[PDB]
Amino acid sequence: QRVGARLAARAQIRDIRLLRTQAAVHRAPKPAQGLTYDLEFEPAVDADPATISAFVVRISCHLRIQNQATQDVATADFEFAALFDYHLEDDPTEEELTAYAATTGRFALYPYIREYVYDLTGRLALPPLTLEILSRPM
Amino acid sequence: DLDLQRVGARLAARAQIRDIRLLRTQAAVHRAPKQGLTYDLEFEPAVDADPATISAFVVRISCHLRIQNQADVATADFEFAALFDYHLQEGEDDPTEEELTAYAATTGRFALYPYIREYVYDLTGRLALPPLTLEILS
Amino acid sequence: DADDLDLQRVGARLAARAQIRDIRLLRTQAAVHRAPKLTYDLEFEPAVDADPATISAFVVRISCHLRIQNQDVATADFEFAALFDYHLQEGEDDPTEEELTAYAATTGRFALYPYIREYVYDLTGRLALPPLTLEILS
Amino acid sequence: LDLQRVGARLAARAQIRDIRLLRTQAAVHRAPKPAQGLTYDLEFEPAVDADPATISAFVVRISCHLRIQNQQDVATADFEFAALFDYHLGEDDPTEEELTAYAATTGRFALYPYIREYVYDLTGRLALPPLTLEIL
Amino acid sequence: EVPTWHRLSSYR
Amino acid sequence: EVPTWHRLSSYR
Amino acid sequence: EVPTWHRLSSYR
Ligand SMILES: [Ca+2]
Ligand SMILES: [Ca+2]
Ligand SMILES: [Ca+2]
Repeated sequence: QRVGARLAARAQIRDIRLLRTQAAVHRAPKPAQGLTYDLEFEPAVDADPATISAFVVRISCHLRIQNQATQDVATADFEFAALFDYHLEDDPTEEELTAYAATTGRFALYPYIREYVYDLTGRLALPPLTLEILSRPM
Repeated sequence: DLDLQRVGARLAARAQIRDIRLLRTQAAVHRAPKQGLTYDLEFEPAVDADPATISAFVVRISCHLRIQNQADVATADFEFAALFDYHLQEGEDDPTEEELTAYAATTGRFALYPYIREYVYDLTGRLALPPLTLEILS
Repeated sequence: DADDLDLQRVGARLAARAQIRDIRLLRTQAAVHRAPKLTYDLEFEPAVDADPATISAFVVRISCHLRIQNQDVATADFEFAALFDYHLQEGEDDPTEEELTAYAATTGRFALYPYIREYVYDLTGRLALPPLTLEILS
Repeated sequence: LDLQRVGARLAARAQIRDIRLLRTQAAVHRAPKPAQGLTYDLEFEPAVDADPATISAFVVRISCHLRIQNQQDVATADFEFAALFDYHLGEDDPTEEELTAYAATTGRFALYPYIREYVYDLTGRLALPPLTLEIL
Repeated sequence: EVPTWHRLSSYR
Repeated sequence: EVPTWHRLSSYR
Repeated sequence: EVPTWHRLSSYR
């Protein structure tokens, strides 16, 4: 929030892309037994602010869909990227970039991640998984 | 911005997002993208609430999008709803109409905006335009 | 039903020379009216654009009307287009309306159907309805 | 021509029930320079799963290897689709020749439009110009 | 009369 | 096994 | 190198 406020007033989002994906369905789902999921996110930022005034926020995801009552029905590992640039006056530091990625970066990318999960699970013929809407402090 | 923020700030503390949905959409591509592109996005907030009977409310944001060549290529008119729950302290009075509208203009908007962004990006890509990534909400 | 294999004979000359270049959504409109507590009806209307004395290319469009009801909840009206190129050898004649309309109803339709099916799936999700996955066309 | 003939007895009694993605693996390895032409190579291979003494239905799987380059890979994908067919039969079971024949002909042909839409969707998500696979 | 909705899910 | 599947739907 | 990517067109 504060650590990244300075970069937040000067940074503009440019584009979003999928970097990579890998997924497979292993077994039939069993809603009636109880179907569940685990979703691990890992954020990262790529920058080199002395050479270019552009950075990339990446979120790596690991999705595990499982039959309860705990057997795996499908798994996916994918990663999205968001491209930003800024107009400077002092270069952004690693802390500033990290805080911005953790807040604006993460919440910009989350809807793309949710849409992808919904699309993928549909394509694998699983019950469509719609992730929860994540709260953000205003 | 900051004065509406002030007025909807007790709501920011008591309320949490539950879900979003697209309520309606209309879009057509008119003319080919040539030169560079540009866009215009106008929004109007509204809120549906009945605090005497239910401690949840719906924020609605209506949007008019125009995409153009820098010198109309495509237009879209759509409306999103975000459903919120709130939880008062014992004895706290109900949100008023002014807190509700203020919140819908500020935090409601802020919560929805990244979903609007993903929708616009998806829609423009489908219409076979250069995918549009909406600018950061300042 | 069975009138479709005649249309494959009538479009075969053109099918042997035509090539697909692009697909795109041209327009869409959609709304949710009422709560889902379902059934649906989906109507298609193919059409072809050509002028085989200016350009050796044509466009297959399929206009779709979707209605969802409880045993109306939501309606959608959208159109998809596919862009085809063709090349005529030294003697050949231009495709006639009969060959164009027959290729449209067959190769066009089958090429477009997956996109319609995916759009339907995505759209019902964004409207927060139970996701609708159309049956595979034979 | 040939396999159309071998497959025709099964083709006249079989109906497609559903299509699904089984697996996918894809990456953008080097961003394409904007608007410089892209080329593609698609390799497919049909396989069929069947046990006519147990079940009068079978699954056609098409596995796909997609390489995209500039006109040194820009992007790659490896994925597999499945089509589930049901059939109705004193007629004999289909033999492994009728099944393989159907799979490399009617099966491939019913799957190919869905393979096209997936490649389009996936290339678009990778921020490439969406690719529209050629007519089969 | 707030127009709330409930999204159905097969997941817990 | 023939790896068949059935997709759930709320529709008819 | 930062792994940026670039479109032909842009909306800036
Ligand atoms: Ca409440
Ligand atoms: Ca031509
Ligand atoms: Ca059977």
